[PDB]
Amino acid sequence: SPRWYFFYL
Amino acid sequence: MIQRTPKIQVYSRHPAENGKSNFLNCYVSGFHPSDIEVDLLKNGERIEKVEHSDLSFSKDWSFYLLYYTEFTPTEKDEYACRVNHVTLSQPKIVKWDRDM
Amino acid sequence: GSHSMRYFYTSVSRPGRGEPRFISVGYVDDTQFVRFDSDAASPREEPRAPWIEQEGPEYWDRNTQIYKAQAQTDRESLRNLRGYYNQSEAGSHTLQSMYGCDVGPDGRLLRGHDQYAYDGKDYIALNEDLRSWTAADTAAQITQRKWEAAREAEQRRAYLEGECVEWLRRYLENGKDKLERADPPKTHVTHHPISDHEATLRCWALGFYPAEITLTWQRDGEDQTQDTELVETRPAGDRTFQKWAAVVVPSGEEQRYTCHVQHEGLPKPLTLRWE
Ligand SMILES: [Cl-]
Ligand SMILES: [Cl-]
Ligand SMILES: [Cl-]
Repeated sequence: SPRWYFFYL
Repeated sequence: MIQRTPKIQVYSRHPAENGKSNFLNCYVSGFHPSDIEVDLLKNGERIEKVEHSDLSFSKDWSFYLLYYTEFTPTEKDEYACRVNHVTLSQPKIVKWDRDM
Repeated sequence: GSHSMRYFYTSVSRPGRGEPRFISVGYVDDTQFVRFDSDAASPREEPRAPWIEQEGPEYWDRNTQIYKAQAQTDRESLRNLRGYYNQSEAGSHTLQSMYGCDVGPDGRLLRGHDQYAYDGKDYIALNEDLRSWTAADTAAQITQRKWEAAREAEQRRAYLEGECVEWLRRYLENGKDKLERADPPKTHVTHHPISDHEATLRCWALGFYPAEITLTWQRDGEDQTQDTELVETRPAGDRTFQKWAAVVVPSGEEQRYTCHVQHEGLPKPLTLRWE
């Protein structure tokens, strides 16, 4: 499954 | 920005035999950016209801797509792929060679 | 054998025409199992392999929510990249993301991957230690410093060492024979006369999985890299792959050349000749 933490470059 | 011209291969899934059902493929790989136009031609005419894989990409970040349709090859029917891309001055037509 | 899980995200800005197009595909090895596209009629994670269809509606609902948040995140990454590179707000730009885990036959992590490209060029990549960054240029260094200060590597390490491995193990169980298979290449050589003084030898590999293969020609054991035409490995449509390598050879000296095939499905690599 895809990761549910998000990061702005 | 990086722009890469697509590499185009037109091939069948299985070795072609006249009268046996098969899949005609046009593989466009190595291209950037992601907008591209691909048609499959039967005797110079656009085949309807052609499918494609989902936009994906390789280790070098270049995109690849597969366009394909069921077909039954014959001795006389010619098939081709026509690709348009911002890197092309005109669309590139690659003929299907059953030996290739 | 060894296994990988990867997600591939593509975001493409379209100024004045709404939200950027966001597309995700997921792979175990060279098998696509999922896709998500923000342009589709009701944007939903969809299956693209038989063995993931057994997952319940909650799995699809959950992944759908994740991609929807990811699309908004990438939109803001694109806004930020425009500033860093001091670009127009008028033209289209692309942000690509690739992450996942490799596991050995033992099913433990070998290597985690987490990396980005802007407009087709390397931007930033998480190092093999999963604690540090390689920035491709001075703009990426801006991203590097905000990520280091906020310790965001630790969160990325937790997914790649933990969940990524657990999901991959479950997908391998779900897939059984259809993912543990190596299909060896079906190989032959064809001879195509060019002139009285020259002929093309084409060495074929058909129906192989996975995609990784080395196809090479040799003249009496010597490399023919600059004289070898080599097509890009191409999908057959049925989750196997194809490749050929050709080399123009002086007529009568065919016995001098040998095609070499290495593939996971061949314990010993093949040497094909023409007598
Ligand atoms: Cl045609
Ligand atoms: Cl590549
Ligand atoms: Cl090619």
